[PDB]
Amino acid sequence: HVTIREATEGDLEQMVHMLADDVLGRKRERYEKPLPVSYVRAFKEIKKDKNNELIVACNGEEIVGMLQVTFTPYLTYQGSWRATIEGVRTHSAARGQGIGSQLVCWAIERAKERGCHLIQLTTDKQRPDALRFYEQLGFKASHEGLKMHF
Amino acid sequence: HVTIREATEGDLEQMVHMLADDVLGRKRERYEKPLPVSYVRAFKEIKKDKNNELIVACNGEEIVGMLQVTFTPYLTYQGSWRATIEGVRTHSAARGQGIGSQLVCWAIERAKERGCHLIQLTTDKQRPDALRFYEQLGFKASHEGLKMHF
Repeated sequence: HVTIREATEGDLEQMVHMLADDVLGRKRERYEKPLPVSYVRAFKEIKKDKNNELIVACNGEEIVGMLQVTFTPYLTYQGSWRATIEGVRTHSAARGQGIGSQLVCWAIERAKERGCHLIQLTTDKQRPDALRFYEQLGFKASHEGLKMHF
Repeated sequence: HVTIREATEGDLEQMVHMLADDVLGRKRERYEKPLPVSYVRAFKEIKKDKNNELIVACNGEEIVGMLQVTFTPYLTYQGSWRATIEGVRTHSAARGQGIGSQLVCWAIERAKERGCHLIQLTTDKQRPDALRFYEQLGFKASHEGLKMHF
């Protein structure tokens, strides 16, 4: 049983820790106290944009899941807005408890509320169970997720 | 010989026609005169948002290529901004002239200018030559592109 809501500054420390604890994020993130200002600057930018949100699943004050969702207009699909979900993470000590599913389902309803006609995301091919998780929700792996790091 | 620039309202008609002529897009679009209101509304919302850009490749006033690119802040990658390219299209009568490559390279430089640390996009697996096209530009098919249409 979890409470799902938009994140606030008070959740930042736990969110960064979750990101750094990820099998893949561990190689890209930097968790430390005090928190790196780069995360703070990003949080502020996200906060001021109403169409860019950080969502957390909570067990009281304990953050057990997170994701970012962005609502954007496009000309395609007859000018349809799309919701893109990014970095869905579940607490490493809470796997298999349906937290990820609740968080994504919540985000999907949020997207419908915003008038989006489709929801999308890219999942790393190195995560064996991710594809299955999303297909179970009704997502289709119709596209190749291409990335280029500078 | 094409010039690249941000699209304006006057390019909308040709942009929608290009989308409606796409091998896959034809099924989801509706090109008509006057254009369905949703396209016009979408273009205005995009044009207004400085972090959401519609780019066109031009041969005079004639649109021969197009793409949309969005610059977004994320918590991941230590608060890194990312550029997401969506819907790179080239005129059917201007294929194999390096227009797509020019558009994408233009977007890549734009992302760097914006302070993005990564550029990404999803291409339909039904476009057999799209994967090679992007891999040759430096993109890696590291993720599965998942979609859900409502």
